[PDB]
Amino acid sequence: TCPFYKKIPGTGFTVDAFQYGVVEGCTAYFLTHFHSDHYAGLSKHFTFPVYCSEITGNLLKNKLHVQEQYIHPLPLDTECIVNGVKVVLLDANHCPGAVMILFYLPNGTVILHTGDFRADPSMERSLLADQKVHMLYLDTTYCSPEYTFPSQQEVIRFAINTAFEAVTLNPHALVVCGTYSIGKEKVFLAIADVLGSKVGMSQEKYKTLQCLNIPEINSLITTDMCSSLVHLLPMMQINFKGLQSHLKKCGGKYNQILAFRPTGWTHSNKFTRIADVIPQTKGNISIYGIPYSEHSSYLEMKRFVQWLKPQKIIPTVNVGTWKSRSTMEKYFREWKLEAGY
Ligand code: NI
Repeated sequence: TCPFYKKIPGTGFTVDAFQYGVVEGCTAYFLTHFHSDHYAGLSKHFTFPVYCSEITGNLLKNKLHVQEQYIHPLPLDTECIVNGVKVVLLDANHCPGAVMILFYLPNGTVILHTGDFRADPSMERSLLADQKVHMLYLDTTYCSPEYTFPSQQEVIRFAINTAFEAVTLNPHALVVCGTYSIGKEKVFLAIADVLGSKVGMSQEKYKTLQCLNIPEINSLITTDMCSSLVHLLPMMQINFKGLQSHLKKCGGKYNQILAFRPTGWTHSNKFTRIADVIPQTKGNISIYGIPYSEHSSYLEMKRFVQWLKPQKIIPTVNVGTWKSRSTMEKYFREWKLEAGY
């Protein structure tokens, strides 16, 4: 049964609630972004409206094969009417096509649903700046003060240098990057770009990227592996046994892989900086973990919420245990008491 934190009061709207069957009363199903926890349940056999970004639309049409009529894409940053309710989609700074949704209720209540987001100061000068938000449905993935990580730009800086160093030291080395969903495309695109290459990948991954409205994408990616010295592999595959395997397949064209595993937070964030990172090494295969996050750090989230001063906050992540719920409320109270809302 669809939980109360996927439902928008005073509408027939639900958010990311595609895995329960028909939800009684639901006229419209919003999808914040194309990640499988959020879309779980969609298929070619959905015959209710889906509202989503253009980019999310493309992924629904081409990867899940939903029929063009049931996908309603909306532009961003545009006041739009949806069954006589004003809504706005805003960039979530998560993965490609990811949105937050502003709901303007008939009664005068205004609700923000973040989806998955990485909060940023640029959102404080968006349409959000213009009016009071009473309710906040919040991505709480990293709602705990241990959760720090560097900026995306810091990480991209690191990766670019590492890659360029080695390739200039040994020109028969291969860069590999792990991946399992959309998100984090800048890792492999920045590397490829410093190396004078396209990125090579499987046909299914190429198809996924061709939906994302990346500009000049045809000049950045290919399905021809042999021609490319930045490759993408399934994240499962980024280990010694699976890389060794892959080092064979290229057929004596490279003598060293330098792989990057973009990860979320890991406990080595608690003791080690980004400039002081190392990889695991079994012979000629070195695997970097690099903490490129597409979710708010604790401090980023804290700041966004303290600027927003919502009358009420409803968590969408880590809501499955009473301990997490109780812990999170404690942080929301401190924030509100510090900030005087
Ligand atoms: Ni996500």
